[PDB]
Amino acid sequence: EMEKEFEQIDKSGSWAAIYQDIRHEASDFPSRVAKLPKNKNRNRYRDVSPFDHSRIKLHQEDNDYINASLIKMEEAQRSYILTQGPLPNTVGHFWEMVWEQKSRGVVMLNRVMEKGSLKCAQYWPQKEEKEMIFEDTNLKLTLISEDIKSYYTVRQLELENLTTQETREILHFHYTTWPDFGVPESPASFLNFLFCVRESGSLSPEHGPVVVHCSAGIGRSGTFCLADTCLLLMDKRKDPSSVDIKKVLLEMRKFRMGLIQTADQLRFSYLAVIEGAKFIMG
Repeated sequence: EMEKEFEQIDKSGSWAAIYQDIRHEASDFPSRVAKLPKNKNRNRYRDVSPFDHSRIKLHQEDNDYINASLIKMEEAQRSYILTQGPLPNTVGHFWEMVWEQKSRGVVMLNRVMEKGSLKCAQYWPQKEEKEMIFEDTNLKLTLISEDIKSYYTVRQLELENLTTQETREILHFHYTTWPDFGVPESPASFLNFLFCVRESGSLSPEHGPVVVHCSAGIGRSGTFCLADTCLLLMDKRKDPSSVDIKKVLLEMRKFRMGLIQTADQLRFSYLAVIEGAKFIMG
């Protein structure tokens, strides 16, 4: 069981100790490509790089690099692309990746501005009539519709490969209310967000992996995937309580470093899964 296991840590306060064991056990893989100098402006944080083994490659010949990782959860049969909030110079790459990976959903867990600084570029159009052209990657992005809700917004976008004139509907699931500090108090809205992404079919294998990012693409991003996978595994397994969220996180950290940036985020993932497991079964 993992809910009793929750109190066990809450009462001992030892979330730090747990989370640090995760950091200590977490896999360590080369990120050669990320650290190459030409890609230095393709990274938002020096300390957040995709492993070479799991990194998304852009179908460019020059520089296939984007700071994005395929998290492939075999047991849960879920894939996610975790990426950083795009940079001014990588917005085109981000959409190229979306396109090339046949993603349906983009999940954004941060605001463009947080704590008075730009956490990522404004990489989607904010008004229907002001489409975005990404000339480097020959993509056109159009806001089609936007459903703004209390804790998150869902945007229908139209991504058009200008080279081939195919267009796809991309959903942009934008969680707008993660607090500037720490983590939400209840996971209720994060789960509604997750279930919203789920209900869209953006997590389903008929599509490319969902693209999820926050600023680094590991903190809140990790929390999103970890909760989704954990919940999906609880539905899939004969014994739901057997789902060990540390074990899941560690599996996910084989694909991208840093997933879950703090013990408070770890705690919240527990909360999210614990509370999420409840909701599924009614």
